[PDB]
Amino acid sequence: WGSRKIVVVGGVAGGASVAARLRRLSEEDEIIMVERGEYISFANCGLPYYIGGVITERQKLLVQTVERMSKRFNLDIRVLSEVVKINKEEKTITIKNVTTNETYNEAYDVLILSPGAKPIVPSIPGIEEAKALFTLRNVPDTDRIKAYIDEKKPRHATVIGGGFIGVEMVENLRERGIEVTLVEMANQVMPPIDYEMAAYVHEHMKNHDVELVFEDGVDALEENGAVVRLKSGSVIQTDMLILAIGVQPESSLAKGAGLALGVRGTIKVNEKFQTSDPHIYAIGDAIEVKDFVTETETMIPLAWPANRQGRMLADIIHGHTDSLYKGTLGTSVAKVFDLTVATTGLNEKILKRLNIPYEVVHVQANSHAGYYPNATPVLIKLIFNKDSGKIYGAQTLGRDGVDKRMDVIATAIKANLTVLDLPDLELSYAPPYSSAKDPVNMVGYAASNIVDGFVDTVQWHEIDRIVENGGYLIDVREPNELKQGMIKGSINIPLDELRDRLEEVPVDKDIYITCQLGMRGYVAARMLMEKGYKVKNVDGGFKLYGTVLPERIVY
Amino acid sequence: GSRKIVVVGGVAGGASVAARLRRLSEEDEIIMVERGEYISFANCGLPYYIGGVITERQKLLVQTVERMSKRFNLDIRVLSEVVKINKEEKTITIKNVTTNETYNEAYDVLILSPGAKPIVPSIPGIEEAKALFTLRNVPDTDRIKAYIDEKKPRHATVIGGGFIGVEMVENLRERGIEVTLVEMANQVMPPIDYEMAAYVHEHMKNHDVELVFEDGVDALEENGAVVRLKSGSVIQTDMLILAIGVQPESSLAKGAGLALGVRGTIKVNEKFQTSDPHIYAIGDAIEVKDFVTETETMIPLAWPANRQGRMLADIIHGHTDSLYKGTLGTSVAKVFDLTVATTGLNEKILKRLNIPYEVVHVQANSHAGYYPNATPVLIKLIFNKDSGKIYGAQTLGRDGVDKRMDVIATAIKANLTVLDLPDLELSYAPPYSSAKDPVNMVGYAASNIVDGFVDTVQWHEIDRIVENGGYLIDVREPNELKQGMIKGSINIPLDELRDRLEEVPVDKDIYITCQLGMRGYVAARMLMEKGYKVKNVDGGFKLYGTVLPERIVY
Ligand SMILES: Cc1cc2nc3c(=O)[nH]c(=O)nc-3n(C[C@H](O)[C@H](O)[C@H](O)COP(=O)(O)OP(=O)(O)OC[C@H]3O[C@@H](n4cnc5c(N)ncnc54)[C@H](O)[C@@H]3O)c2cc1C
Ligand SMILES: Cc1cc2nc3c(=O)[nH]c(=O)nc-3n(C[C@H](O)[C@H](O)[C@H](O)COP(=O)(O)OP(=O)(O)OC[C@H]3O[C@@H](n4cnc5c(N)ncnc54)[C@H](O)[C@@H]3O)c2cc1C
Ligand SMILES: CC(C)(COP(=O)(O)OP(=O)(O)OC[C@H]1O[C@@H](n2cnc3c(N)ncnc32)[C@H](O)[C@@H]1OP(=O)(O)O)[C@@H](O)C(=O)NCCC(=O)NCCS
Ligand SMILES: CC(C)(COP(=O)(O)OP(=O)(O)OC[C@H]1O[C@@H](n2cnc3c(N)ncnc32)[C@H](O)[C@@H]1OP(=O)(O)O)[C@@H](O)C(=O)NCCC(=O)NCCS
Ligand SMILES: Nc1ncnc2c1ncn2[C@@H]1O[C@H](COP(=O)(O)OP(=O)(O)O)[C@@H](O)[C@H]1O
Repeated sequence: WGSRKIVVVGGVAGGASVAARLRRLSEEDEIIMVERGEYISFANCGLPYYIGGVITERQKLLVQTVERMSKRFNLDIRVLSEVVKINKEEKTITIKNVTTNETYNEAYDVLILSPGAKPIVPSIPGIEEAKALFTLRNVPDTDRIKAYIDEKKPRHATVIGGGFIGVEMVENLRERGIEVTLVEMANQVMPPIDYEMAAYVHEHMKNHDVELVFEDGVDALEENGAVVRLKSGSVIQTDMLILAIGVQPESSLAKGAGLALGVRGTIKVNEKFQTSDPHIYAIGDAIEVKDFVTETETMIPLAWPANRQGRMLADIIHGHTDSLYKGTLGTSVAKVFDLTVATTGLNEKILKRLNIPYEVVHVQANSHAGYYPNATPVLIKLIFNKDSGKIYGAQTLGRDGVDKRMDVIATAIKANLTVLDLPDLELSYAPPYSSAKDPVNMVGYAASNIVDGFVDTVQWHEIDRIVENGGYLIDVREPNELKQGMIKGSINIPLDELRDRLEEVPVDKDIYITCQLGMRGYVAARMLMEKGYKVKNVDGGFKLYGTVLPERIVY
Repeated sequence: GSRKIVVVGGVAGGASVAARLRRLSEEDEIIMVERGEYISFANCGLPYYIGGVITERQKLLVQTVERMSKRFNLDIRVLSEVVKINKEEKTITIKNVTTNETYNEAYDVLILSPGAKPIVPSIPGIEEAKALFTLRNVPDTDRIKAYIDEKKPRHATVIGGGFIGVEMVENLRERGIEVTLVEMANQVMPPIDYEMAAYVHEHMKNHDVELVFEDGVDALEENGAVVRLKSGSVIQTDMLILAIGVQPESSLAKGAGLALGVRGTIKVNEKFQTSDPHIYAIGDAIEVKDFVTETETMIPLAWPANRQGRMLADIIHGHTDSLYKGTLGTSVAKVFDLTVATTGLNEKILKRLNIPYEVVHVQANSHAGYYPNATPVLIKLIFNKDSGKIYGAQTLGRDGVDKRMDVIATAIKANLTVLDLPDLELSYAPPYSSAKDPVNMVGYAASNIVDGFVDTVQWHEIDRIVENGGYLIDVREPNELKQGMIKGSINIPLDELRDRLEEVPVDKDIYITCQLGMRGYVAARMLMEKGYKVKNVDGGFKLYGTVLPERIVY
């Protein structure tokens, strides 16, 4: 191969990963990495934890130092340097040294854009006057927020936006002993998960004394940001504000060079990360990707994709194209106090938006064998095609073993496995780690029973209307479990008595079954179907129902 | 229509097949026959009950006879031993364990899940060894715990260092009992390789276990209290645990003239049918094909037994038959503060089969190192250099090990290659992983070998190479030289190496080591691009020093 001059814009997830592999592929290339901030390869993801005091050493946030990385990979690394213009027909970029104010042109053979995404700053009246309002992207942002806490001693904080980052900021502020109110315009935290799953998360957040405000936004900031006026008319008195309402692609360099843009102003790229200009590539948060599951054009700002893209791009530049980017699955995970919450693929809200017919199952299973100490429930929601078994997505929550289960399912999806394959994943079993049938196997069996037609089901959001319309709902729990509550219109026939009490089951009504988790309701469903009854099981049983619709519980 | 299905064995395979059969058909008469007092007990929990970790004896009983028989309308017969299959009459002979009285029971379909039994060696004086125990069932467990309570043993000898022997070592140790493990092989845990075992040994020694390798018991003297070893060494002991493996419980099948397989297993086809069309068999008792090479073997594990039972129920009364694609052999054990996991084949088996392979050892953190309490996860991946076919993997460390093994075991069953592992999009936030997971990382390392970006040598090769003209460069920072080096090493720190190229001889084969292998790989890339013939020492000094600590040079 012939040596070229390769210029990388942005020195973090995408830029650093491509630069390092590029060097490993060639000792002769000139490789220049231009970064407007002071630091390269900092741990963006660690920022909230440094604020919370969980990460105690600021220096641990520096994954690579400029000195170390330039020497190791013979990189010309230029921090405090802003690319202000791309000149594509000239094949140069214009760079401003932020320290010295000198500007100059840098010629390139290949230009790689990884400039990321910037926080969305809303036009709220009084936002300019808001003294203690912060966004979180970089190290200076982090220093500033931490300095304010340490020096001004806020007693209450308001977080605007309940995405994965707003939520992590909620936790870390609580960790500092700051009282927290979270304001969300949606009816749930964490857009990636569905409403009934968020119901569990809300419970855990409120149990750690977080005030949750839903279906409300900031209408105005008054008193220099000390008074937050909500759209509804309610008021929050606060000592500081964290804005976490999402991100927008840093595509202004592309727009300025007349490069094609994708959805939501992302930089548009082809299969090889090439922009509309043959010599300019782009990766990371700023680019348009296809989602793995539907191959729909989207924007998914995550670290694994940025790193994977940068890594693959280096190979592609060197003509190693046997493997091209397959799209982004959207596997994500967050710590929420004592809970782990994970997601992959698509949720119900997106699939409805795309007019894609699906089914769901919710299966709660222990992190490991119940007979071994400290087992804890893991809840898996699996979304799939009733006909093909194609997995559209999954969501998981629980105190332990959640990341493991998400990773296996995410692995299965990318390997083009269907729900019918999940029960056949031979996973690691010993008492401290799993059960002879893992939670993943278990959710696979439940989904397979729907695919195979062994069970017909209704959802938590369907059951009440079904009962109003004349559905006969049999609760198969033991009588003592009913003290936890019940679904309105339930008639109690304990599962273990059911086979003896069939005469009590009407053959002139459509039968619906619930238990606590769905498992015993399924067994009852199987029995009744084999006896020639038309029957459906309430997916997730009462435990799920009561979490998402607590106000409808009958005692 | 209706069938009479008789299930022999009421635990993992037997209870699994029985419950699904009922869910499929309300019409069938299902009889489950078990020689012991309990069904569905937690066999796997037994060592932790002995260790006082599982405090409730009652937790060891997963479902009672009465509750399960009611729930699934099962005729469940405990303390009933099937003594004979009468395959011409389609009957079995059952003996009441309490009274020795027998009766016959006809079947339409017969399902054998009788499990496996401990291997008892012929040791002189074993019949006099009052404190010698094997571990299989609840009564065994009660006897062991009773012995400990009544005699307060100061010291215990575990014979056999497999997954079960090691668990017993742990649980006895944590009771304050001194433990000596006696092993015929040069390592504990046959499923893992020697250099990976080195990590387990060190950890066990750190928990004050005495490890005895390449040895065996020649004699038990003074009623088992004196252990005479083949080496000449003598162990004084207060109790012995024999854990030298299990053999299939295939006597019923053998007695009925059914085909047998390797190690006396019950031979079955892809649908678990024996050589008799109305007799099926699942669990530890059966021959399976290993998933990776489709070689006939025996892998006595609970996931397979549970899976086989559900599948067999479907074959009989479910929809489209799924066929068993064999056992991968995914396993995991707790070893004090360590998790040790394996899947597929190890080097010892691959070498025995003369299958060409490469290996990589990649140590990476359980999660991002900038977040608190990250701990190393060592992954060994074994693969084909040409195809990238995964032959097997082993992993160990304090946390995040079960997760990495499960991902890899998923990939293998999904027929992914090492080249696909880097593209697995896993869950990343600081507490859970890194932007490139350990699994991605081991994938990248293996892919570089497959694609020819690096050539490597092993811990067991480097000394000989150095003896025979190899030029070995240690590219660690000088500070990292604290625990020593490989003999003949010349230190040129990676970050200085590009500037000190003149110091690298151009007419010699160059070998590179770092601490974990990553920086040696970077050095190797650099030198290859500069025209040198170079190989990286896989696993670096940390692996080498762990497996060959007596060869470490200061
Ligand atoms: C608080 C926080 C927590 C997060 N947590 C997680 C998590 O747990 N898991 C996860 O997967 N993802 C997480 N992310 C997202 C993750 O950080 C991003 O997906 C990833 O960093 C994107 O990589 P990138 O290279 O596109 O952009 P970045 O990493 O943002 O790097 C882009 C760089 O380019 C520079 N730049 C931009 N324009 C110019 C210019 N004109 N000239 C010079 N330089 C320029 C910027 O200064 C920036 O440093 C988190 C993000 C934040 C903000
Ligand atoms: C101490 C211990 C720990 C273990 N830990 C693990 C672990 O952590 N992970 C793992 O994957 N595996 C583990 N195993 C192995 C696991 O228990 C087996 O793989 C699994 O139980 C096999 O299921 P099976 O149905 O074939 O046999 P079993 O579960 O053993 O059931 C066989 C039953 O059949 C009965 N039987 C036999 N013959 C007759 C007859 N003629 N008439 C009536 N009944 C009969 C036996 O009494 C026995 O109860 C462990 C085993 C032991 C002993
Ligand atoms: C660290 C960073 C610069 C990447 O640089 P890198 O040199 O690729 O470092 P990595 O640790 O990713 O190294 C992986 C390489 O080492 C190899 N490797 C790792 N361990 C190995 C071992 N034990 N033996 C041999 N090779 C090993 C891999 O095969 C891979 O090589 P390849 O890419 O040539 O195939 C970049 O990921 C970064 O800046 N990260 C922090 C920023 C970020 O991700 N932010 C988002 C929010 S957290
Ligand atoms: C437990 C045992 C009796 C099997 O009985 P089982 O009724 O199959 O119990 P499981 O929990 O395995 O099965 C759960 C069933 O409910 C379904 N299910 C579970 N949760 C559900 C939910 N929330 N909603 C709907 N269905 C659910 C599963 O799909 C499965 O049904 P299917 O097989 O018809 O698809 C048996 O495996 C056993 O004896 N185990 C312990 C012994 C052992 O494994 N020993 C080895 C050493 S530990
Ligand atoms: N005579 C013997 N003395 C000591 N150890 C032995 C002897 N025979 C076999 N072993 C060892 O016992 C271990 C048994 O491992 P494994 O097959 O897992 O048994 P189990 O399933 O009972 O744990 C192996 O490591 C094997 O090398």
